[PDB]
Amino acid sequence: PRSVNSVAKRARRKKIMKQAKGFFGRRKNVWTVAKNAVEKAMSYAYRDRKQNKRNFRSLWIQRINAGARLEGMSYSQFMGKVKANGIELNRKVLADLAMNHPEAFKAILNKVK
Amino acid sequence: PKMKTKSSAKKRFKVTGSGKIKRKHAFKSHILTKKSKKRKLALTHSALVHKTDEKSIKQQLRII
Amino acid sequence: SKRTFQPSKRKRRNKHGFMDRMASANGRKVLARRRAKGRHKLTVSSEPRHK
RNA sequence: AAAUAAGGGCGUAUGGGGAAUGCCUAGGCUCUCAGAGGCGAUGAAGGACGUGAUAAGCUGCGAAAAGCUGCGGGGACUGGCACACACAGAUUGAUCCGCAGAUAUCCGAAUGGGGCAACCCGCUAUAUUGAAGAUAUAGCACACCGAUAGGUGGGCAAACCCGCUGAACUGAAACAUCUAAGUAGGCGGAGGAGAAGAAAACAAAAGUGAUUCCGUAAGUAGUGGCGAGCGAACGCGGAUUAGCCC
RNA sequence: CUGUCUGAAUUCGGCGGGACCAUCCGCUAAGGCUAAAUACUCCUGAGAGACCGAUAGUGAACCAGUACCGUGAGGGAAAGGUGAAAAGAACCGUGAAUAACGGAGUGAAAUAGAUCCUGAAACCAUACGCUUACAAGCGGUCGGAGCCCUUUCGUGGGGUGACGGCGUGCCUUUUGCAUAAUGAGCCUACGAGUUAACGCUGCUGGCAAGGAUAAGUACUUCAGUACGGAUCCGCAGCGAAAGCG
RNA sequence: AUGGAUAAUAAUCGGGCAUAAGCAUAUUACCGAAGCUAUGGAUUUGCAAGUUUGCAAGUGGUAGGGGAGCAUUCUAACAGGGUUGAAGGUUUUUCGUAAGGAGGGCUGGACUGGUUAGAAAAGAAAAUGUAGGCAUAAGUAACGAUAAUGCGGGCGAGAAACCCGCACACCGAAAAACUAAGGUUUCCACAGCUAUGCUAAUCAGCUGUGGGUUAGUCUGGUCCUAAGGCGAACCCGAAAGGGA
RNA sequence: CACGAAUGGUGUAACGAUCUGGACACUGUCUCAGCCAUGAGCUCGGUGAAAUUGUAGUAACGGUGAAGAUGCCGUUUACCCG
RNA sequence: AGCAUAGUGAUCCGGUGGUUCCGCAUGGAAGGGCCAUCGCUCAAAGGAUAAAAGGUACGCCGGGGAUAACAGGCUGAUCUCC
RNA sequence: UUGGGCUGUUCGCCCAUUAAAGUGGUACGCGAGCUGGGUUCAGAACGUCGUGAGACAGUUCGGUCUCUAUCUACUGCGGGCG
Repeated sequence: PRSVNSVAKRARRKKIMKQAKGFFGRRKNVWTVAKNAVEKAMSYAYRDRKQNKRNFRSLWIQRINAGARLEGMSYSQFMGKVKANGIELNRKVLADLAMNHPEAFKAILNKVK
Repeated sequence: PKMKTKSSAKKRFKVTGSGKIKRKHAFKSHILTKKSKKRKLALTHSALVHKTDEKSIKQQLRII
Repeated sequence: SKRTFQPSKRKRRNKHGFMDRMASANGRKVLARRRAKGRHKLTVSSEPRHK
């Protein structure tokens, strides 16, 4: 018998086009331009997930360096004396302390120094 | 329809008892006076189709 | 310039008329083919004359 | 009234545009079972022109023109698509259906001559002013045979079948033998089928007894630039069965 | 079978049994007719479809071999749906207007009003919320204030997003393409490894030194149980063959 | 380290710039990948328990090979849903490794579909692919001989183009009259400005209604014949047919 | 290098929208361009296409690169729209 | 068979010698089969046929930057300069 | 950083001047800027090769150069905002 996939043919592309919502120009309504943009958007989203984990560590390191240079120190020497002291606090918590709790940060610095 | 057997392959290539194909040797036609008797004695007995040609010979003989 | 079709309602009938198709043996097969296909208009003689 | 960035971007809502999708059928496709396989000189197939209370088309019908008659069925509406203003017919039994009849213009094998199909022009008999211009009816082609009054055939149209002719592309990884293929195409005739059909036949030491078709035999024997390829027969099992005339 | 030439005997004769000869076997040419089983559908009556459903199915579901193209042979389209029933909008107003619209009546529906069932996408516009006139590139992604709606009240949801990091579309052909190598204006619909016959491998099933029927036939509630062993494969191979096994 | 010429659009340690932030050796800390590890989860083979779990080794991928599945149309059985609202269209939530499944609101107003098994016209983003619809170029080219127009009245809702009048201009061996070929009603009058007229139009070779073609002498037939055609009889050729 | 006698040899009055060289007259052909008129063009009112088109908010230099960059790297420049 | 490595040509077809191997009803025969052996500068020597040369600026179709002419790129043989 | 004669010429030789009459690159700059004189289209003829169809880095006469500027790049003129 004659089988035509007419309803699901468009129901499949509606779902792929609904996530191209907010795109400039015809990248949001035209099918062959939206499909080429949604796949590239998903390709960009697969990566940048490995980069979000190394772009935040850079910010943490910069904030730790800034908070440690206020006490006449450097990030390299501070991290060396912290790692060779049995502390084991990650850079996220260390930067959160350097930003929000300067008293706790300077206490850690004076204890490891 | 029915697969036709190639006559050139059916006049040669007699099938052996179990799974092999028996054929004759070449070069024993008209210049036999200068070839050694050793070669002419070796090229007299029947030979077997090699395993590299067995598939083609079987496809010609219609035994897939 | 001069085109290829210069009409003449006697040179047309002397070449494509009913009596010109019916005169030949192979020209009589055109009528059979057209009647088998179902052409509402047969040879150009079907065009109405001036009244 | 309000707002205002001249304008642009994004999101929501409401519009125009278009015809997809969903649903449906008026139409198509492949077949099964049982029939039939033709029409035409008493003028075919196919058309032209006409025909309505009203009528542009379609349908039906031919100057007897959406109709006439006979025999059966049928029992209240009917004057086709087609309605509306109307006008008429019809339980005395209309309209309608089945079968059998009548009329059936012109062209067309077209057949009185011709011709540019639907036109023109005639001869002989009769009648009309009969006489010039013209009219109404009938008969006027060809081939054959019938001895003579008269009979037969012209042409058209699906496939099957028969006879006469009959390619090339293609394949051979080129190409000429070969294949394609006695296929496509052309011409003529007949019937529901046609052709074939009753042994100057097979077979082999045993035998069968007309032809046709189905399954094996068999991709076998064989044939072939022994290349591509082509490819039986005997015997066996079934459908049907029928033999006769010079 | 013959286009041309030649050319026999009459039954102790003639022809055939795949060159030819002898023996055996079969038949009796140079005359004719013959139903059934067999092939097809311009048609006819009845009936079906794990057949199509308006770009499908016949070219043609509809004034289709039509409209259009050519001198001609010839080629050849597009075009279905209001509503249950036209009850198809009397009447009034703006308007020059029987152009259109707003009312009024019909309906269950008039955003079912004749472009008439539902009616999407491309495309063209209006209103509202957030941004945008010192800022350079496949226009996205990961972070990120601020401002608008909602709220089971939230390390809840939706919209816009100032600013920062990364990032030279897709397909095909290529050693190698952002390539300035090919291709596409966009959307909707159509569109390309399917079937028959004959075989081979993998899985599964029946029977098992045996396995299986074909054509056909009978019955019947009929395109759907019994019978049918003709025949095919396997069970023994070698040799060109006689042949042996 | 220094001198040993350099190329044509503006240049280079990548730039700022550095006398060390250059070079040579030695040391320490740190940064640094999808590498390794920490946490959670999924999957393929091999080994055991059973009827999913545990351990070990893995899990980039083109040509290509293998295994599990989704949707679509229809069919056979059992079990259903719908005018108290089916299919279809538009938004929203949730579930799955994905193809996809399920639920809610709005339009819509009659069909639809679960489980097991079966079949296939069974899935598009590209073929300078086909048909329909709609954009961009863009309110851009163009509006078709540079013979020419101006004013005043008329109908009219509406006049640069229509009608009338006065002026101007053009052709005039023509852009004048007849008519053949051809067209086949375009001819004339009245209503209309929808489509047609490359603009509007009250106008028209457009639309709808009523009319229009009169032959003894004109052109053809009834008269004749040329080129050529047909052609009884006759002569040829497989047939159709050819010559005459 | 490598003409040659009816694929004819050598001349020839007239002729040629034939090819080639030179002379007179004449001129915007030029030195060297200038001025004027109409149509097109420009603005406005009416009607209104097409070729082309993957999406685009579409810079320059030096370099890299399938060896000649609007889109890549570094620097420089650039208010938005016609 | 030569001190050893080169002195060569598949298949089809046809010829010669040997052979109760078969020989289409039977007995012969024609013919075929088996062994030995002959005929191919098939020299393009794994030989597409027994049998085969050119032009296209009148050309056409299908493809290639797999491959040249112009330009770009790499290197200087040549060139120019020191 | 000149103007002419010859040649399609680049080049080159010559004539008369000048302070000088430079060397080169930019797809041997520039044909959606111009011309088509040369070269590679179809016609014809000569020399030569080929039996022939035809050919020549041999010569001569003639022979259609398409496109309405989207983005950027330039030359000018405006509107909006700050």
